[PDB]
Amino acid sequence: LTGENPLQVLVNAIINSGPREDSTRIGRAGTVRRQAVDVSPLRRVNQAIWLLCTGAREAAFRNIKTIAECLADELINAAKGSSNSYAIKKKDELERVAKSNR
Amino acid sequence: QSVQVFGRKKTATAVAHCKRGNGLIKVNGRPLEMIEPRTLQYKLLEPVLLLGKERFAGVDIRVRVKGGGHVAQIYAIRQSISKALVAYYQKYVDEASKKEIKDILIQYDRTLLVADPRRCESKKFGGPGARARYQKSY
Amino acid sequence: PGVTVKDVNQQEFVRALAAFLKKSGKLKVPEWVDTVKLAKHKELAPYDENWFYTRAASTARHLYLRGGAGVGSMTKIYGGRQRNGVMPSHFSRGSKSVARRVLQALEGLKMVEKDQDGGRKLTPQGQRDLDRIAGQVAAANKKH
Amino acid sequence: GHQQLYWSHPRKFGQGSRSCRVCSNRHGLIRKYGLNMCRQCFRQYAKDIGFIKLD
Amino acid sequence: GRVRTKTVKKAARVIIEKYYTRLGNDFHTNKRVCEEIAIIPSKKLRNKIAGYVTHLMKRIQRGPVRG
Amino acid sequence: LVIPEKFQHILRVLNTNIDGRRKIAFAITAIKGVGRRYAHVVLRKADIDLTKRAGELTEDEVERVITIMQNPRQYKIPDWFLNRQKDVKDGKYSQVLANGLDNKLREDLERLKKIRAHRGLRHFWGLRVRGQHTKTTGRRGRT
Amino acid sequence: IHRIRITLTSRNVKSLEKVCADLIRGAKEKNLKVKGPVRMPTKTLRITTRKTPCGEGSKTWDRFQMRIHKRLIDLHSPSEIVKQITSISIEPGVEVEVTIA
Amino acid sequence: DKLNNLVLFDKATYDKLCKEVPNYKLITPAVVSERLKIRGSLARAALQELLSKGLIKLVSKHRAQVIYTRNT
RNA sequence: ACGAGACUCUGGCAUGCUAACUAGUCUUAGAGGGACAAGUGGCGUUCAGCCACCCGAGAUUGAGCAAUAACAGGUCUGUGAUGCCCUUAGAUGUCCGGGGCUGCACGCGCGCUACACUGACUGGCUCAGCGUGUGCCUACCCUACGCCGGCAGGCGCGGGUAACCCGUUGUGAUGGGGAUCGGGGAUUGCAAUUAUUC
Repeated sequence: LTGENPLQVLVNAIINSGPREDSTRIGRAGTVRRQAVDVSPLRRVNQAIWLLCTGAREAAFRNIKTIAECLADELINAAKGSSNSYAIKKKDELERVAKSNR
Repeated sequence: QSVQVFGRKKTATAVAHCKRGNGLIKVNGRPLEMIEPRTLQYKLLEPVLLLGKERFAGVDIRVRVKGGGHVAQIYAIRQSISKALVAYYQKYVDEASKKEIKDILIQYDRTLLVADPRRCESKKFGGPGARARYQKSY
Repeated sequence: PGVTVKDVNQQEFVRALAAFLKKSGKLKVPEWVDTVKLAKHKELAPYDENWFYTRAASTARHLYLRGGAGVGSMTKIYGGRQRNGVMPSHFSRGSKSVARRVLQALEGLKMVEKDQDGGRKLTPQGQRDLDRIAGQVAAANKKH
Repeated sequence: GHQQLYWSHPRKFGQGSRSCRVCSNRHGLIRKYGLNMCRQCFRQYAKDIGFIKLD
Repeated sequence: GRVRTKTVKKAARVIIEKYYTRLGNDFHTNKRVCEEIAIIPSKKLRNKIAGYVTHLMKRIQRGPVRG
Repeated sequence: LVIPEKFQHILRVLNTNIDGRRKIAFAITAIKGVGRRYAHVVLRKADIDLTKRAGELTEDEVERVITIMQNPRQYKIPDWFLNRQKDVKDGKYSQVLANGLDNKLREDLERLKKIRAHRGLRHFWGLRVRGQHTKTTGRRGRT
Repeated sequence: IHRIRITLTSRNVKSLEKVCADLIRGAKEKNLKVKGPVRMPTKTLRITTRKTPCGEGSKTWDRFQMRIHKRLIDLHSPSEIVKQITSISIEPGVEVEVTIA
Repeated sequence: DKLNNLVLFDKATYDKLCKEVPNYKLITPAVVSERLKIRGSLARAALQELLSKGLIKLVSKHRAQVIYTRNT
């Protein structure tokens, strides 16, 4: 039913929506801030993907758009290289919060 | 004078009597893509389109397929076709062509020749399961 | 040159055989076809309107695998669980009065009958009849 | 007189009809395969019967 | 861990000093000769001893070892 | 697949007063004797299919099932599809209606209360008549 | 019929297999065709019993196993040959049931 | 909290909503059900009627997502 | 020198082997083979060894057994295993017999239980159990068709000392998972309610 290439959105939402850092625990006590580290992009991208799975659930779980009809969104989550996401911009807000210690 | 290897996977099996004849392919004893579970229809179509008709133009195969479980009887069918084809090519024509075709088929994927070794382990001591334990009271 | 009747996917196979049997036109269902729960794991009553033909054909498939299959082991694809309130489960089956009523409706059809030793047996002439009918309807107007 | 009382109603689950064939113990009976012992007596003689710890 | 206990170590050492002539490097040959010349009462222990003797020959082929 | 019926915002079956929010034909809980396998058996005996459009379904089917429920004994249909069977004061299955009245008759406690029995006061306090254990489990029934 | 069956049952594989091999050798010395041994699935007599005689301690159980192996061999021979090959000073434990059917 | 949508079949209103679906980029029953906020079964009946007109062809059946297409 | 390892049992593997008229070498069970940190890289007085990767069915693979001194831990209510201080005839023998504890303002401890196109029926394609099963006792064993309301089944009816028989055992309270509780023939257990039964 497409005829054209989904490549554009396919790539350009998620696979560079992705964040560029996360946060880790500090010292021996204290749960009021988290020190900014990164990962080789695979683990960070897959944690973002897991939170995006949670987001697709919450967009289906108690919502309108159901499971097995978001193939556009899955192809978006899959392919390669630009930025349009939602759970990933939550991840980027946390990015900035943790990076406020760099 | 008995060159037969059938195909078994997990708990399911399929005896593949392969012999020379008119050379036509009969699979599952039922239409090609009509199978009731409908879960894994597209996975069966890899060899019939990857290999061609000339490769299997002399094979008469009759299969006794039994087993409950899609992962069991399915993927057993592919192990069976690969192994029977490999044995037939090794025996009837040569070994270099066999190396080429078998390399192609088992280079498509690995799980053909290897079955999962995971099996349910024994229920263990003083607990509902093999590792869980009855709640300890203080 | 010689055809077995389990040649096509059994969905459409039983559909065609039951179509022939129901187009025979001399058989009408009694008033106790569906009101039976049969097995608890079901939620509703039979709907096919040809469940007699397919039940007799499936019993026949079991017969082919096992001689005297009155007790031939049943196969239930859907589940290994049956939670039934306040007690554990059982193993699927149907009713016996339904079996005898269907056998009373089966006399004169030369399809399936009991045996002197306990169980059922096959009717070879009706067997070859359905074989020939299936072969000459499959090789005539479905693949030509 | 004696027959006026005995065998009035059948005891089809008489617990007292069984005892440990070695020490006559009422509890912990092992009737499986016909041992008919208290489990302690079975443990005492299990190796001699032929039962062994393999697993 | 794969630490080889004193039994396999001592057996491999005595095996290599007594019949160094027959023993080689390829595990199949070490296993065969080890079965032939050593009365090892297990098969797993036999494979362990053969593996350690293979390692010890990899050691000796590139210098002397004090054992 | 086009029907000349009009969308009705007022529809009444059995003189109840309930909100119309979800779909129909299996939210018939307000209707006490129609539904599930008995209604399915009747409908399949009526030779009607599911070719038309859903959502806009009228009450002719439920009326026909009720009417066939009015006189079920003539056709020798298995009479195990009715609520209260083999009850005192009538050996035949008499019909009743109206809301706020089935619930009372689901527990005919008058005679057992009269005979000075423990089962009457077992039923009355809302507690366990067969004896469901309630001291660590089974605290529901009042929440 | 000349069909005779031998059922050799014992709790160990070694004595049972030695007896089976000796019997097959004796039958094969005679120019007689004999069906190969058939091995039953060796039904296992599990018994689990609480370790502690009292009811004190951690709940510990002895899992006792009794493994019974059974083999059948078919042949065609008169009774004298069977009862001459049976009395061969059998090693203990290998119970023999010889049937004609 | 279901919405109120005009489902009445009239002389005038009926033949204004049966010619709005093909005026969108991504036209599928799931997309119309998430966007235009009407039951997807109505879109299923619509494309079934389009099939009845003889301009498309059926391939497969499913209680959620049906397959009717064209190859001309 | 014990203990640990090794060792026994246990699953995992053959275009191999010893053979079965219940499967057609798939099931059963073998005198046996197979893994060993073995091959190659990288860390290691370049030792013992650790990580990784092809290859391989399998690359820290279930359990069992398990060192003296121990503890006033439990058991004399398992034991003509056990030394005698010592009550009562209401012997802590018997006899389908007889209150409880199946109370609910809870004093505590094991227990019975999954949130939606995944949960559940259209019954529209061949499923697994690991195992149990009838006389020294002993009278109690596991089970297949008919009276038919809708099947276990109130009575006959055969098989099984068992690989032979059982048995190839539309956007969220709606339709969706049950808060007490009532009818149909009840499996035949004196009593079940002062625990057996769709």
